[PDB]
Amino acid sequence: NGSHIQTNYCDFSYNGNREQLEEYNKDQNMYGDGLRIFNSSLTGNYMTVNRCGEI
Amino acid sequence: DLRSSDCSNSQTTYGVIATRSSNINFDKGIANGCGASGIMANRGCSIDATGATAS
Amino acid sequence: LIIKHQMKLHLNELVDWAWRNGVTSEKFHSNNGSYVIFDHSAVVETYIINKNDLFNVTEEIEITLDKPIDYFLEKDMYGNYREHFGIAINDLLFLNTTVNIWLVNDDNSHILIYKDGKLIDEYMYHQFEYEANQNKHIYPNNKASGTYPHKT
Amino acid sequence: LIIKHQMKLHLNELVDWAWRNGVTSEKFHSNNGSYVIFDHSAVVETYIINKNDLFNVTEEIEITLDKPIDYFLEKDMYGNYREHFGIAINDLLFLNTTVNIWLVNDDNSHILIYKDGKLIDEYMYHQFEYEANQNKHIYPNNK
Amino acid sequence: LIIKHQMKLHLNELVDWAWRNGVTSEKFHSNNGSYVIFDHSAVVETYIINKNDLFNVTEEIEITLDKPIDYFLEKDMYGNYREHFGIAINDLLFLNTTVNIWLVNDDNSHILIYKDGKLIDEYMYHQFEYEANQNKHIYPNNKASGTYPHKT
Repeated sequence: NGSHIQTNYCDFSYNGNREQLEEYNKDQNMYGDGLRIFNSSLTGNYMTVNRCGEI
Repeated sequence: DLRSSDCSNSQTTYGVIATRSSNINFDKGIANGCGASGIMANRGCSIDATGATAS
Repeated sequence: LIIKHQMKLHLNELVDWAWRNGVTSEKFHSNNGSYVIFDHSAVVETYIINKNDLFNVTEEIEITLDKPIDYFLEKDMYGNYREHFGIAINDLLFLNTTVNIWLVNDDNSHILIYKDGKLIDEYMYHQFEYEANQNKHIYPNNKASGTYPHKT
Repeated sequence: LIIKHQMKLHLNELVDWAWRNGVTSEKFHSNNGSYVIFDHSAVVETYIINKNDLFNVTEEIEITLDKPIDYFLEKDMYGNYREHFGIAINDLLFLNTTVNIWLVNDDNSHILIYKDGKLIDEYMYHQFEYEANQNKHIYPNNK
Repeated sequence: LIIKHQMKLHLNELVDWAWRNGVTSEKFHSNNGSYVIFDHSAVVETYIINKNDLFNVTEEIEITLDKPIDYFLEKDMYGNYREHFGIAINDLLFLNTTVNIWLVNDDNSHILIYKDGKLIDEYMYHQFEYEANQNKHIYPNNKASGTYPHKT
């Protein structure tokens, strides 16, 4: 809804199902995703988004 | 982005038109019965209409 | 376990499907640009609809132990094969003996849904649905069955 | 006729399958990130392959009436189902009443190969349509 | 009654045997000098292992009334011969009638283990194991299936 999020040098890691789903299998239930932005302006560099369950 | 829209039955002129170097994603849209050509892309623009229907 | 199923139906099949799976108000477009409008689950306005016109509809078939399945095949632990029509999996008298249960898809293609005492998850079901009828060649036949109705 | 089946095999089963169906040089991966490497049909490297690790392998089987089948299932016209092992499709004594033949894929999956007197690739699976030519009729317009 | 059994296994058979009979950490050498290292019951490091490489492993098979036996042959007192797979000797319904029980060794060679109502002691079992298949000729076949891997 048009929020503005300023998050530089931040960490958004493991936010989801990544600890459970299989590797090298494209057809499985991927759930949970870090840093979701809808209709919003975000200005954040040098972030670190590792091992999210989805996007 | 008109992923599954229904833009049809236009009384006159093209049902869906993109012009002057724009983009549209008419992934599965429907354009039937328009007064002119249902889908039109003019002046260096792109349209994706893979599942579309013009009739 | 809900499975999307997209299909193309003639006018009679579309009307039947719409009335069985109640649709309050919706317009269905066809292959050739003809449309039928349902309002208050009653057909109201139909454009010029020729025979062999195809309407695209997606229906959800959900496979669960408690709800009925139209056509499935069951293998006992002894080695007997039986077929059951329109009954739920739990409706079998002795589900204890049953080892495997395959859904039947009117193409004589079996898809495993029940093995090792538990239902098959959605993704393995998608794999088996792709896998069951790989080399299925469909007859190619095209007839326009229409022309711009108005005098232009 | 080529039938492709995807299967999940542990390390011992994977090694047996790979050496049985010769693989020269390629790397197999597993669920937990463990991998094994065959190079010139030799197991050069393995990386922390615990038990209950499933390697996904695709397998191609050539299906032909003359070639024998490991395990298939036949259904007659009346409804009787039977299973056969190590017998070619042409070898069946009663092919007159055999309507369908599936291939049991060791995963309890079923793949159709024979339908109504022909292999599944030869069968054409006619659709349905009412018979009629083009309308080619001029209709009044409501506008 | 514990019997040592030394055998030569390929890589797949060795891995299967190791995982069934849990090995925490151990290195297995082969016929041709290749080795496989198990650490924490997980394969870690394997040298260049060719097909038909043979690993030597000794497994203990213990023959007791209470534990299951994979394949044995039982003779009733009436004169009937029956075969049982993967059940213990005591698991027979009427062990009273049973007179003799012979283990089966996948070579179609029977070794007496149960006679006169009691198990056969270890030394008589060794005698019968030697005695059961005396004139067993094994096909002689040798293929090196290897060469010094490095360029030297």
